[PDB]
Amino acid sequence: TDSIVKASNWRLVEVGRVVLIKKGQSAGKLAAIVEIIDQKKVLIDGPKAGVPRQAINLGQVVLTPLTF
Amino acid sequence: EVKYLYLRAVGGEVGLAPKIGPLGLSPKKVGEDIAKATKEKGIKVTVQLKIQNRQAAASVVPSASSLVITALKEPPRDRKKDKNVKHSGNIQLDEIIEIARQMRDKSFGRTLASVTKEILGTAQSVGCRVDFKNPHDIIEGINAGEIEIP
Amino acid sequence: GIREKKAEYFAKLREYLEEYKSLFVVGVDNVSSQQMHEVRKELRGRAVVLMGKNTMVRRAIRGFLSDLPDFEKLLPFVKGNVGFVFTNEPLTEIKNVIVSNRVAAGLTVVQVYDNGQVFPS
Amino acid sequence: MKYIQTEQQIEVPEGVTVSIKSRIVKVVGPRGTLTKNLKHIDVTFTKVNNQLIKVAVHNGGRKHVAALRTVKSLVDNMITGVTKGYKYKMRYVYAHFPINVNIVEKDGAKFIEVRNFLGDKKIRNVPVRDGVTIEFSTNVKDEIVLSGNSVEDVSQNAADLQQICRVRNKDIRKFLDGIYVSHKGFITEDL
Amino acid sequence: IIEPSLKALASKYNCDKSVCRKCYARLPPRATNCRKRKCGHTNQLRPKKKLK
RNA sequence: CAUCAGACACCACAAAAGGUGUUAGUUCAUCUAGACAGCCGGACGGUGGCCAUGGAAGUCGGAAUCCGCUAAGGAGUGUGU
Repeated sequence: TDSIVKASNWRLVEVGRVVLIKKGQSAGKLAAIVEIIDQKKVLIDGPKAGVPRQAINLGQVVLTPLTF
Repeated sequence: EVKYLYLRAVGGEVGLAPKIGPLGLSPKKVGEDIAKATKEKGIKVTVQLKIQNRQAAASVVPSASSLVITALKEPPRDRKKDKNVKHSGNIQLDEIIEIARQMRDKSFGRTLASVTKEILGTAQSVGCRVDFKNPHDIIEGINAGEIEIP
Repeated sequence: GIREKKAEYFAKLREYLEEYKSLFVVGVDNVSSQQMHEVRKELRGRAVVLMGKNTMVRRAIRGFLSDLPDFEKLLPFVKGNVGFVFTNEPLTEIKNVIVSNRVAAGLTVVQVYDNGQVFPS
Repeated sequence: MKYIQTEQQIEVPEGVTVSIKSRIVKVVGPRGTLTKNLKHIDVTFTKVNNQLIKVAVHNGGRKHVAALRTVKSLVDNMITGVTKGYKYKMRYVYAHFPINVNIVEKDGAKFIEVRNFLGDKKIRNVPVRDGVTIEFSTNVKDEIVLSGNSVEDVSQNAADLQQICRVRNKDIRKFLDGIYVSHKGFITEDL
Repeated sequence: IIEPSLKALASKYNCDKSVCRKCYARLPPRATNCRKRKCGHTNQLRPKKKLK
């Protein structure tokens, strides 16, 4: 008998989250969060996947469960 | 032998002792006349620390610095008739209020004679304590006799 | 006059550090003005008691790393209702005056500091 | 200003264990079991270890962070009510008519019965909630004691008892006669 | 005969209140604003007046 | 957040005055030189100061509005007599 607080486990933004860009000129690519600006905008870069370094909103992109 | 301690107070010559000293085996009317032998100089309002050893009235005199500053002042009044305030401003005593106030049991935590001589010399609100000035603003100018009493 | 009083506090604390060599940190808590006034009257000869803001003592020792860094071992011992006693008598007589005199039914000495080291006394 | 994260730390002592499914919070310990439904408040529980539970609110406004702090207060109060338990002492106020307070069983419903209040004839009756027992004080005159687990249950029965003895159509500062919460302590005698 | 250890607690619950100036709301004695929405949560308060 | 929501010119109305309801901003002071709030203690001595003396010691009432120890404590913020 212990503390059974269950999970409520999300995927967090951080420096180094890899993201799936789903709207725009990229529209389905990978990138990585470089430097996090505020509650809604982030700064992403996708160098091998091709998308140039740019700021984006967190509505245009979805977080993937992988990190580095 | 027991210990009884009372604090008698301001009276002119023989000026409610019965309610305070009935349980210490002492008198009521004879105790009022027993305090006349101390506060009779000393005709200014002061206190008397009475120490009754359970069979007699033995009153002592408490050393009061404000009453000693009033002892360097004018005593003129008799009883109940001066019709305004029964107060009188008087002589300065620039050095007599510095030896007597520094000898009244050295109260207030003084580390100098200019400390006690200003604590009991700048508290003048009935006397002038100067020939051409006033008290309570001379504490920063009284710098004499500090090494003599200490 | 808050800045000038704090500058006065820094100045007098740097003054009383570099003049004395015997420190008694005392764990005095809820002490009365009847006890303290008879401490001010008694210690007129050798010791200087200094109470006051022990978390202002924190910054005072923060700023005093350049001169005499051997006072670095005191900020873990400023915790609790403590004060300072500055004297030149090393162990015995000051500890006999502070602890034994004026007890009723909190005047102890919790740290003794002599020239860099700490002593249980 | 939309705080990015706010947190509180709930300290869980030894003899009790929490059990949180999504917001249904049960706390079990040496006096019994307590449950509370926090689904209306949207806060996030995170076990850091057996003794410490961090709660957190991300991206919340001002009312949301206030809700977080009162979530901490409620969980701590359940944990205190299951470790120690709560105990309110109420002492009467009566000028001329001694208030006669009993506990009677009317079909198993356990009513506190207030009689003779300011010379009234209305037999005032108060329900007792669940969990709270009610004792009468030894060797302290005219006192009643409510002891139980929940803060809300004990305190609410105390307040519902107090407000059955209000005074209508009088000067409420002259006729002070009533039943009043005196002391708010714990069941454990040491604490 | 109230035995004023008992009367002090009653005055805590009946006398020691503050009263709103606009809606007469019986407020807790150290409040800064009236809790009601109908007087616009005002700051005009007063002590509840004691006995004589 | 509205137990009187608001909603697009003319056009079919609302004001002075308020809110520790919420969001920003200006200025000053404290400010990180551990403040503020809370809890635990002090909250002195001259001094029942001078007094009107049944009695007034901060406290029916009047004017002076001081000094020493201070880390701090007022010729006192009311209550009590």
